[PDB]
Amino acid sequence: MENFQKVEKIGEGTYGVVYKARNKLTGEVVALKKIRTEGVPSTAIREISLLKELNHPNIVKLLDVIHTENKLYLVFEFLHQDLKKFMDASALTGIPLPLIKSYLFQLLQGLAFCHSHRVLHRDLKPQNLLINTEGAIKLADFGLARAFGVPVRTYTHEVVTLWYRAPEILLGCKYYSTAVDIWSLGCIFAEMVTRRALFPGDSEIDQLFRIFRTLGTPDEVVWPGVTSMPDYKPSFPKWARQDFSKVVPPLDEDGRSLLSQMLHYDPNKRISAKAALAHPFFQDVTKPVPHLRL
Ligand SMILES: Nc1nc(NC2CCCCC2)sc1C(=O)c1cccnc1
Repeated sequence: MENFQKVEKIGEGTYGVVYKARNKLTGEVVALKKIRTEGVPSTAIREISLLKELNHPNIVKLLDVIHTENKLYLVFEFLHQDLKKFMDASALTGIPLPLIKSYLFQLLQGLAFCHSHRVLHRDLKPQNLLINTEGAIKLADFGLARAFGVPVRTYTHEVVTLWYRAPEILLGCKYYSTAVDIWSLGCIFAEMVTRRALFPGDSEIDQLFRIFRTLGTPDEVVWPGVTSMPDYKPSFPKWARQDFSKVVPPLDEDGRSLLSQMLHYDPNKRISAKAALAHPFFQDVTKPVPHLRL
């Protein structure tokens, strides 16, 4: 804008573009996101003003919300790296387990807070998880799937990642619960551990089937109500479940146990962020500093 000097493009979302920018005045360096319209639905404009009050050490702070000229600009505190780039940078050696554990622990604290305040993230992915030199990791880019309804995509079109999407969303459940964020985090935890996306689907059905091939095609026994889901088809192939020992080696039993609870098919059986924080896997959690090359 006129009060911000754009340093560079931080990212191109399907719904908005993100810039690293300096407040010509406060001298502060921030992440500026301009959102796409007739005047942007006020229904969200009030929903956004809510996230502004949602402050926690593991949630990227929303500093300012500026509504003007058909554009909505979200001003966020700036962090230097995201988890996707960090994992790519650590692919050769892998992120040390104590750091993986610290990150998972902090993200769960962030979610327990969001969830206790009736706020769902809805689109957790490594790219939306920001880290700094002090060992913190923060939830970013929350709601963008509840504002502009269900539009086409984006200008020149960009492929949305389905890899972290919960099965109930893929099966057409219209009402997401806090459980979809736990699922996404479980997928991310597995990914930090194996250094490979857990369910790299390239279509909604391929995403769903990759989940079924690994966790077994769900049925009424493991997921009461699943065969009544909107997009469920009796014709889905029936795959047996694989052993977690094979899915996230060499993760220890404490980790595999927590992961299995984060990946339960039934949203109602899936562990809550709060309960996950009490899992034995975090008995020896610490806060290591990552090796960040900026
Ligand atoms: N606060 C913040 N800092 C960023 N720094 C970036 C991180 C990657 C490397 C360059 C600096 S991105 C970002 C976001 O709020 C954000 C993130 C994803 C999607 N939409 C918004």
